Amino acid sequence: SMSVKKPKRDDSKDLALCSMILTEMETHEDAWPFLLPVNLKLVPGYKKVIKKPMDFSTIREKLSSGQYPNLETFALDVRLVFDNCETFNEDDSDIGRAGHNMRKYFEKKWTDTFK
Repeated sequence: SMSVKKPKRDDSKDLALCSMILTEMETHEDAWPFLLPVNLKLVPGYKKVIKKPMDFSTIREKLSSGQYPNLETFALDVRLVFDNCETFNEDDSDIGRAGHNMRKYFEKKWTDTFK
């Protein structure tokens, strides 16, 4: 409360460490469905169904330009990419499986880096 604060967690490396995580997601072999925004002219259904499209290139631009106020808003956009993928793709599809694999990969790196 006023003039009463929990000890200051060092967040000065969060920007760099989120960038490294995102590099590793970018270079994973199953990243290909997620590298670029879904083309909303060419994928029937996507625009109406997926209210907040997100992809790795868009996270990368947001990160590089100071649009994440903290490391949690960054994790929310990463998770959004996989939530969207599950919303639109059958579990038993190449893209569906890719999404599950990448989410697992992300959550491990996240825990190991920050928890």
